[PDB]
Amino acid sequence: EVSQDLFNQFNLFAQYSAAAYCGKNNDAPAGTNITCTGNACPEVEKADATFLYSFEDSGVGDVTGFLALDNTNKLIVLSFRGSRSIENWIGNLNFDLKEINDICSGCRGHDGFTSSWRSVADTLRQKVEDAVREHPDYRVVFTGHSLGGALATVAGADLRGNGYDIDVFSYGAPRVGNRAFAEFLTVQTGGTLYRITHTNDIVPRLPPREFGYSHSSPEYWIKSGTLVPVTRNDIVKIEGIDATGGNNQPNIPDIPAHLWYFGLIGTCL
Amino acid sequence: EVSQDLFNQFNLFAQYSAAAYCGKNNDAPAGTNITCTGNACPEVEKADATFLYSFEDSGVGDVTGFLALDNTNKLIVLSFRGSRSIENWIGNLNFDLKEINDICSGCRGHDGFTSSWRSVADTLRQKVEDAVREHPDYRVVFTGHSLGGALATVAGADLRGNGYDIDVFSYGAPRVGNRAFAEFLTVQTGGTLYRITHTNDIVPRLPPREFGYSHSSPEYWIKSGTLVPVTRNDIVKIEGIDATGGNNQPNIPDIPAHLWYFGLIGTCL
Ligand SMILES: O=C(O)CCCCCCCCCCCCCCCO
Ligand SMILES: O=C(O)CCCCCCCCCCCCCCCO
Repeated sequence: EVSQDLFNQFNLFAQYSAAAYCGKNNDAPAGTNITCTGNACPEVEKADATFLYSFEDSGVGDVTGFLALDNTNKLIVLSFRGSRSIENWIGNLNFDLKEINDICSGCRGHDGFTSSWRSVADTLRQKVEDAVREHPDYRVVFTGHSLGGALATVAGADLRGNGYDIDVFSYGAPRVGNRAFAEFLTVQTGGTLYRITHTNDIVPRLPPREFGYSHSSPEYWIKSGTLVPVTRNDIVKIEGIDATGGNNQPNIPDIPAHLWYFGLIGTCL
Repeated sequence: EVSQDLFNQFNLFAQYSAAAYCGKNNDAPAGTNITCTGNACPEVEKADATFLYSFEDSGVGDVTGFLALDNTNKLIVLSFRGSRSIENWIGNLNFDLKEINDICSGCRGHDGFTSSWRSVADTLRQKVEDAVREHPDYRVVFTGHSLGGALATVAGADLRGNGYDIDVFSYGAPRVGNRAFAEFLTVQTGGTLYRITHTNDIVPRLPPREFGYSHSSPEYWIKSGTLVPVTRNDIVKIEGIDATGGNNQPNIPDIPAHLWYFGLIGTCL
């Protein structure tokens, strides 16, 4: 249902996303090999990849993640890490929008994600800029799981059209803002967004449509169960703003589903 | 390296042992279906399987677990929970031995595992007897992960030779006593102990040999990595008390490895 290649790409960014949680970063000097505990990120481990800059609890958002250089794959990787405790993060998730004309006109994004990104937008733009300067040939990728996937998405929309493509690969991300904004993300050039989801994962169903939120298209939806390995025939491309039939179906959502994207993610053995 | 039938049984009781941590409520009334959060136990869900008795913080050692009827697979299963926090359990772990001539001539066993079991033995022996009566054709199986594996193993050594075979399936169990006990467990009749280990899991390496502890023979050792699905080709039987070159190797040991036996175990998504 997707190609081998694009699968491998989904697999690799799910691990950079998992490494945001299970990596040895911070108290990590720049230039360090990236490794994870608990077999969280073996594809990232097999590559020649190293931190370019680590951040922890940065800004009003208390944002955490890392910029990586991968010379094996010729990436620059911005990987945001979701919440340290997802269930609490879901419980306290506030649904307020706020205006974001900076990125698109008439676009409203989750005030909270957009606020948190804003607060670190300058620093991280610079670092990504440095890294694009040093390696002009490298693909720039932003990625993340859960609240991480949200950040990568907001950051990515914010920083496109500035000379380099930015590809975004998000895993179980929540909705990030209103319909205008969903439309922006569906068509905005200068990068592709790959919005990945799994079975009845709860996180992509928040905030709810009823509070003003809409989902960009397309959606890449993993059919295979929680703790079950994913094959190419287990991922289905679902076209259409707010399409139903992928993750957005009328059943009871699930938190374990959220923690299984190709492998264990958002928690560390 | 092991038969398919045998690989099916390991997988199954690895799920019953995981159910001891993830199966929904220990206030579950007698006779209710067995289910788990997070896809921890789908081979158990798929069977007609029900609780016979549920215990929690029972006796002086706070033992937790259940007895179960599996009308599909024709089993009575006593499954013991390991520790709710393994990492502390490891570090708080005392190495004192105690005489156990009650079960075994010249046998010394771990003091807490041994007292814990003694202290709930009479109750649970009852409960199992009642079941053998009712389903005389059913295989009795005791099982357990981590501390729970050690409990199943002590219970198994202690309640054999009373008419009905006890098979025992232990997953990441530490050492349970001295050389003598090790030999008893290797040759005792009235059932088979199946002592499963995974890669470089630390729990089967504790207490140390240098503390007077020995492991029964054989061992079944899963060589596939953490988070890797297991096939019957990934398990190796190692013969000989204290054999090395299965889990008992001099390399650096690991905790994530202890939480992956056929699938997630010892922790609940
Ligand atoms: O609506 C909002 O603004 C967000 C509400 C949810 C708050 C719940 C707290 C969750 C606790 C976990 C803290 C880890 C966050 C790390 C962020 C890394 O980018
Ligand atoms: O040497 C000993 O006596 C054992 C030492 C380890 C003590 C750590 C306490 C365990 C805390 C978590 C509670 C789970 C125990 C439940 C046992 C179920 O069979």
